[PDB]
Amino acid sequence: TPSERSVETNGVRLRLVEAGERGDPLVVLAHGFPELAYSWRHQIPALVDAGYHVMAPDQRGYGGSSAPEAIEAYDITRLTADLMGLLDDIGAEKAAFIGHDWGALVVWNAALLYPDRVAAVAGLSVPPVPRSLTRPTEAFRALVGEDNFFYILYFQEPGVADAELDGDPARTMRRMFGGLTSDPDAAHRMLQPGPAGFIDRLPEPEALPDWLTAEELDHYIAEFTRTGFTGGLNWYRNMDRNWELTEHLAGATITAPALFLAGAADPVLGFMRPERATEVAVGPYRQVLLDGAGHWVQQERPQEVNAALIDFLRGLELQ
Ligand SMILES: O=C(Nc1ccccc1)Nc1ccccc1
Repeated sequence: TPSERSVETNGVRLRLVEAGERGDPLVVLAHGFPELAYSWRHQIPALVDAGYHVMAPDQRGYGGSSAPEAIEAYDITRLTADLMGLLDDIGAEKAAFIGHDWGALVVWNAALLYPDRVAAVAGLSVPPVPRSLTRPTEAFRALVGEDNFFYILYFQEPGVADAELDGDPARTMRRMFGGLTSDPDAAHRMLQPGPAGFIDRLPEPEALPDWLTAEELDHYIAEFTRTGFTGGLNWYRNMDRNWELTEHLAGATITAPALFLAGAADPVLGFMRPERATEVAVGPYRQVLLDGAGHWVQQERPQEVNAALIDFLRGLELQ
């Protein structure tokens, strides 16, 4: 009995999944790339049973939500205010913001941008990082140069990764979910120069992952077959702009109660290191690395991620 309703927020309309009773303390769930409010399916009833009001939107560019053709429509200020308008919708002064992946970044930036609204913040996979001195695309070409292959740089030029990922949504989703690995044979082959795509570079698993059924996987493929992948890709196309937009929080800090939580095997921690997370998250902080877990953490280790979320949330002032 999780419900869904259309919600008008921040000049757009999001498909909202929610469960529990309004008035109960509010916990917001912000998915990531290329994911949906469906990716919190195992979390939501837990959080409900734990006494919370849960909200899980398809974020702008995904699912049943608005998908502006404009790229600037996807910058960080847009995506955070999107979420705060959910609080507004029902009169909520503050809430707990939980995010996996791009969602995590969104919530981290939310803590800094709406400190008044954010009672607690949790980010999965992607850690608190201090604002770089150089714009990320500069940082990343510094890191990998201009001949090697690197996906986030591959996603910048509009159209190109879009065609690739749209071309075969099934291949995309199955290699995304089953093919993401920190294996060094793979890494080497992902990086190597040449014309091949990201999904091309990805391994294709023989059998389904143990944590993911056919039905579930089919759902993702369906929705992204309907929507395409441009909406989420346009989140990456805003990194430099989001860097400009946030100059004014270089000395700003998260004093809110924080939790960081990742599969120890998540590929993105190689260039999204969590060493300096306490430079940003200066209130209560906690790191949880899950041994042998990779990227799709809430889906892979659901009871574990439930228990950490629920225990993080027990005892906090969220209302
Ligand atoms: O790119 C990902 N995260 C991210 C978000 C913002 C900035 C940098 C990285 N995750 C990801 C998920 C699936 C495949 C590849 C990457």
